[PDB]
Amino acid sequence: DIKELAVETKNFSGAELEGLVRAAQSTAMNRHIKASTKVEVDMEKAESLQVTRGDFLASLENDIKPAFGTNQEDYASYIMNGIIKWGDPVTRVLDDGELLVQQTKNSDRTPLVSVLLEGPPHSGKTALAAKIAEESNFPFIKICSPDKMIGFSETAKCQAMKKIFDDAYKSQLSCVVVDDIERLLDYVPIGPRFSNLVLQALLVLLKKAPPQGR
Amino acid sequence: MAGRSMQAARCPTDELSLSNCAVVSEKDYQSGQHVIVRTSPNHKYIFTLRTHPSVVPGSVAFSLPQRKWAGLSIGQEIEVALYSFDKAKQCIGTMTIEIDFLQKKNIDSNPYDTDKMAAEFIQQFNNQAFSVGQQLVFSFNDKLFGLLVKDIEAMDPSILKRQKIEVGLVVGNSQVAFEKAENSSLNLIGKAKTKENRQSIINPDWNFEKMGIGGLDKEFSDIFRRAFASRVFPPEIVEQMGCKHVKGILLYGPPGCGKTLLARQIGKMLNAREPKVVNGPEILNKYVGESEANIRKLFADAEEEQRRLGANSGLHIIIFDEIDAICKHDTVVNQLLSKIDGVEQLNNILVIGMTNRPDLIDEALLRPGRLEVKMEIGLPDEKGRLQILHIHTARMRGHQLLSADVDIKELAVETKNFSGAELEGLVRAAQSTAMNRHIKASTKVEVDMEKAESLQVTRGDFLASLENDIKPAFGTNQEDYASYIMNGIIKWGDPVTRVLDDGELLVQQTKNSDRTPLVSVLLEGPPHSGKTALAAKIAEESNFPFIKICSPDKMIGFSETAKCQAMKKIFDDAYKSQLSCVVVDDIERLLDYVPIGPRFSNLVLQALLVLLKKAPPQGRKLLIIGTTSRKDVLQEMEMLNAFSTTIHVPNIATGEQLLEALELLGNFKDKERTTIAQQVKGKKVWIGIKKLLMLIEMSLQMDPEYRVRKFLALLREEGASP
Amino acid sequence: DRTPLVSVLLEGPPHSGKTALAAKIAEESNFPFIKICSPDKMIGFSETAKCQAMKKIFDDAYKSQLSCVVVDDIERLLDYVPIGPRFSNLVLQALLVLLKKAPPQGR
Ligand SMILES: Nc1ncnc2c1ncn2[C@@H]1O[C@H](COP(=O)(O)OP(=O)(O)OP(=O)(O)O)[C@@H](O)[C@H]1O
Ligand SMILES: Nc1ncnc2c1ncn2[C@@H]1O[C@H](COP(=O)(O)OP(=O)(O)OP(=O)(O)O)[C@@H](O)[C@H]1O
Ligand SMILES: Nc1ncnc2c1ncn2[C@@H]1O[C@H](COP(=O)(O)OP(=O)(O)OP(=O)(O)O)[C@@H](O)[C@H]1O
Ligand SMILES: Nc1ncnc2c1ncn2[C@@H]1O[C@H](COP(=O)(O)OP(=O)(O)O)[C@@H](O)[C@H]1O
Ligand SMILES: [Mg+2]
Ligand SMILES: [Mg+2]
Repeated sequence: DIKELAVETKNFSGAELEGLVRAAQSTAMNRHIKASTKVEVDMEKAESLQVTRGDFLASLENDIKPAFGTNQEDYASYIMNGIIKWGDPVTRVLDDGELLVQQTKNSDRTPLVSVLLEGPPHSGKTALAAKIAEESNFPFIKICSPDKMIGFSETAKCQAMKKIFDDAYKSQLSCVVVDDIERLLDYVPIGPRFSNLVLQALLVLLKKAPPQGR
Repeated sequence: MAGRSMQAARCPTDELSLSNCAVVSEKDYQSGQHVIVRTSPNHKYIFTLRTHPSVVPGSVAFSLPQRKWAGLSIGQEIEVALYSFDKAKQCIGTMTIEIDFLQKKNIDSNPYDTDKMAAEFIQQFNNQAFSVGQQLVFSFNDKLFGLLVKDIEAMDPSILKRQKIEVGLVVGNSQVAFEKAENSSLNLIGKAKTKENRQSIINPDWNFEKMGIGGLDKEFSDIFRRAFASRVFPPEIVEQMGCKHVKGILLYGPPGCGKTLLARQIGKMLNAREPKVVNGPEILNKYVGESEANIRKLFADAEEEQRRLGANSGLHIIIFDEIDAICKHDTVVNQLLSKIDGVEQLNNILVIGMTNRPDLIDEALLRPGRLEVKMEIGLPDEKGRLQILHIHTARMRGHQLLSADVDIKELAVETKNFSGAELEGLVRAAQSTAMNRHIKASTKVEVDMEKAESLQVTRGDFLASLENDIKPAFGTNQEDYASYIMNGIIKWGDPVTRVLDDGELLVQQTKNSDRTPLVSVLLEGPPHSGKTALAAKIAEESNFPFIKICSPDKMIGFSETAKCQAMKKIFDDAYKSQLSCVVVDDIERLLDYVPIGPRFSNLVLQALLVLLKKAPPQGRKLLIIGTTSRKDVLQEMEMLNAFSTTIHVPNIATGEQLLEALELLGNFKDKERTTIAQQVKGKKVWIGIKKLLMLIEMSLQMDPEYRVRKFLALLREEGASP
Repeated sequence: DRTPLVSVLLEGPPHSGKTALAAKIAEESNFPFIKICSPDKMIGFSETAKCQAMKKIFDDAYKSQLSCVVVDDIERLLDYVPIGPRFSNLVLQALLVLLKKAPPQGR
């Protein structure tokens, strides 16, 4: 069926659908080929060369990698050893996250909501945000982390952050994560010596309604 | 019925734990009754109740699997309400249950009859509530298994009179289907084995041994499926389907891992031409008019063939190289893009791009229609090395010139981090040494026909050649150690024994653990106490295939960005091995610190802080060792939170230690030793080992009469308060 | 053999002949290779150039199997001035790093 395939591809660009269709045929037609000292086209089963649902499903999961769509590696290495209960605080945090992520999807007077986690160091406040993001179920999920800006100057950081935030305005729903806000600003208490060109952009960005109805 | 607030408890007996039924008191409920447990407004669970006398009234007991599944904790409050099942619809017909061994220590390969498992499951859990995703423990033949509910189906109407549901009631006529978990070794036999998610790919039956390529199977299959799969069917069918042939492939990986063979070998699988190599940097020739002229000349043959034969010519190939340099020049990139993509382009071409830098590659050149299929070729694992050695040593084994002592498995196990191009070199070196064995060439070059028979390559030939001929790239750095540990290691007291002992308790954890793929340790102490000489002595004994030392002496006069780039490059190189160990020493000098100000480079500190907390790709392990002399300064910058542990290397602080160290150094005689002991047995000592060595060397220069006097005067002058 | 590298610092009051006296010890050394690096030869140079000069001098000294390099007026080399204080960090770092790097084996 063609109707069903239009509900499992979310935020798929125009050309990637052509890509999926093209990749759904090589797998179907790669079965009916036998090679023995030379690739030889099969003869007995040459007929009945029909593309089947299996090809489409395999191509949708391991062939086309979308661009403006959910990732599968970013929030795969952050949460490392699952989450295990040790009292009330875990339940409280998870429930609050779920409430916020449902408000940001069934509301019309507040298109933008932001929440800040904090606590003492070495407490697990970066594996409790990726879990909320993965349970959000939003089509577009990115992760802006300082791990990919080693050695950058201030201007490069500003440009990268602006581009990442801009990319999030092209979908009907979006969730974004910022890790170690203290590291983006380069705080060092022999000082301080913060960067005033990144702190005057991070403040502005967090108050900017998306274009319309997003 | 309305609901009452109870308290969670622990299961009283193992038998009730296996029953999967929450234990309650008779005064509260009755056996067989089903209830719903509420932990939050959005958390509800259904359980089957069983009565046991030991359960205190007002509390509900749950087994460990139940608590984990429902997120319950002992002592937490829950709400319990009586639950009624609609047997007309909630009756269950069939189950699909994922069964896996509960304990890894008791895994066995013996077959299990699923038909008996279903009968036992029904006989036990009849008239019990089950929900999708429920985790429980099932006992069969005195064996414990972990069962996970996957699917639930409604029961059909009776004869007198397959809906999917989330929860229902199990009965005697219910059917159970068992499926082994992913990668499970459980063996299931019988008719109750129906499973789901049965989707895979069927590929042609290749014979890798006859080819030459070994250890690269999935990449070959995927490339053949995605790139060349649609250039062998008749031209009529492809026209009907409307497909468009792919026009690009980008393979990247370390140098010398079979990248070019993986293309040449597939070249002759299809009747076609041979590749025309084109170097990456050679195309950059001075001025325009030669580079463009040659670029045009590249495709002349293909254009002529297409004009002559139209859509019937054979395929051509162009094995690129170092595409990183040619792109980012811009004229060449634009010309290539126009030739491949646009309106005027050829349909009998296929560009294969190769490179070593995957990140520096340009973005505009990677997009559907252009180079699209990007693949990675990595270092071979044990099986790859075994197959490569088998294939590369077939001709010799066919002529009966290989001794029976040679074991391929042992060589594969010993050789670690070998790329694969060196594996060929090892065989050549072994053959060369074996041949040189029998050359009786003294006086004049001759041949020893007496022992020329059986020109074999015995294990000694391989091992003797593995240490003086082949130097792996991603391998041990065996020359640095001679410059750092200059005068051995001397055990001058208890502390040295302890510190070195720690060097094991960490080095083992990084090799035999999976919950901690990154460890760190910061060695520190007073100046001239021997810190940098105790890190190499541990990294060497760690027995790790890859070792490096990022000393600051190799970078003199560098600017901040250069140091950051160098450190990033070293760490990136270290990331590409199954095991590693990176030693960074004299951290204070890297930061460019000086007490006035203070002043330091604010960028290197941030780079170092970020690097010390970034885990490597999955399945690989790392270990970082530091070395510093100013601990308070490093604590002010908040740097001891990054490191996981620290050790304290002490200084010589007793007369006995001084005397014993002097003895072990073995320089002075007995009379002078006694005199020094008498003179120095009434004062405190605070001296570094390096300073002690330097003082001894300085004092040995004087004449024999006044050696002891000079040594004692120097020690007195050097002595200072702690 | 236990101390392939040795360094000694001469200090004293201003205009006490420290600069010239060391040249005497250097001459009496009889070492095959000798060299003196002084700020006088470096007038108007930039900070990035003096580091290269020092690196080249030490690299040349490494080659032989015996050497004796003399540096005079370590303070004036830094551009130190009592006011501030002020100086060049790069030169100080190069000096500190280069005073502990031993030469190849046997030299
Ligand atoms: N609430 C939790 N319950 C159980 N396990 C947890 C919990 N939070 C985190 N973990 C586990 O502990 C580890 C958390 O490491 P993580 O990198 O998140 O540390 P952190 O203290 O949050 O980091 P940082 O110091 O950079 O802020 C992961 O293995 C995660 O699985
Ligand atoms: N038990 C020992 N522990 C440490 N060093 C020893 C020992 N026995 C002998 N040595 C010698 O001590 C010297 C160690 O000096 P090292 O290079 O570690 O200096 P350091 O204390 O790190 O100096 P710095 O303050 O400049 O960093 C080496 O020559 C080593 O041969
Ligand atoms: N006995 C002596 N010892 C040392 N220098 C002497 C002596 N007699 C004469 N001189 C002269 O004194 C001078 C000492 O050298 P010079 O003046 O360069 O050193 P300095 O005054 O320490 O320099 P600076 O002030 O820059 O450190 C030389 O001209 C040397 O020949
Ligand atoms: N997977 C493999 N199996 C067998 N031999 C291999 C394999 N990979 C590389 N080799 C050997 O190493 C050499 C690889 O050279 P090549 O890959 O062309 O160099 P480069 O990787 O620099 O292009 C070949 O001669 C081949 O015999
Ligand atoms: Mg973190
Ligand atoms: Mg040292």
